Amino acid sequence: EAISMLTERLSSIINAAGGDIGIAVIHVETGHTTAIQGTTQLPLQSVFKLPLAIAVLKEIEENRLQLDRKVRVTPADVMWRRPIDRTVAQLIEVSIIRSDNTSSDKLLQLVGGPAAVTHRMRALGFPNIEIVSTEREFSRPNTGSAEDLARLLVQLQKGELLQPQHSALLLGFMHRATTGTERLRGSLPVGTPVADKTGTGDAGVVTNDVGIITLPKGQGHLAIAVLISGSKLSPAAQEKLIAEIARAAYDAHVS
Repeated sequence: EAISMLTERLSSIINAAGGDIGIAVIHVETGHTTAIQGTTQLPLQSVFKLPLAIAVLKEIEENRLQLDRKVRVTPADVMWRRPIDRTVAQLIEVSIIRSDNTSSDKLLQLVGGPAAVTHRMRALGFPNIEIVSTEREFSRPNTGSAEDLARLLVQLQKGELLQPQHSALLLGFMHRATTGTERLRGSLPVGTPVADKTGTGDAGVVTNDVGIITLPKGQGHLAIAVLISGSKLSPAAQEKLIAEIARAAYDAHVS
């Protein structure tokens, strides 16, 4: 009866927030899905670096690239004040953890640009994630639906999306995410494992967080995507909306 009424409870949390809000909550093991505007494609900001990382790792899994390939980064590509070498793995690491824009654009460069990332998402079963711009170009947003992003995270958590070492590598990066620790984690009980990737537009124009919540005991995992676009609320109140949405989803699925 909790997973039952989660939708009504979530819709009351975001009431009067304005803007466009997409929510998707999927219990990984059973597939139980709760969504509000779950198929509306909304601006991703740095959340797009998660599809990017999967696109890069699929290049490696399809014998067109390797994890330890050295890549040269220069100040002309703008940590990056000297011409430095970084492995492909190190580029994914900094792109996921610090949302680093120089490394992300080099990774986009490696896989063939935004259209190639979009094609890979389609090939993997996520036709509602549209990558159209680099970070320099956006400096027409990259958009994605909450359900597509949540379903991607389900497959990542299940071991279906990537090889096991790449899945552990990417989730490890997402565990160490340093930019949105008061979003999905903000209202969860102490000791709840969370892997996530955030996205933030300047002055509260976009507040996003997507990730995987580990439930206690053997009650499973939650894939959760919250995309907030153009809300009237303060940045802090938008982050609190994500934290409370995440806690409501947790409570509904836990005993």
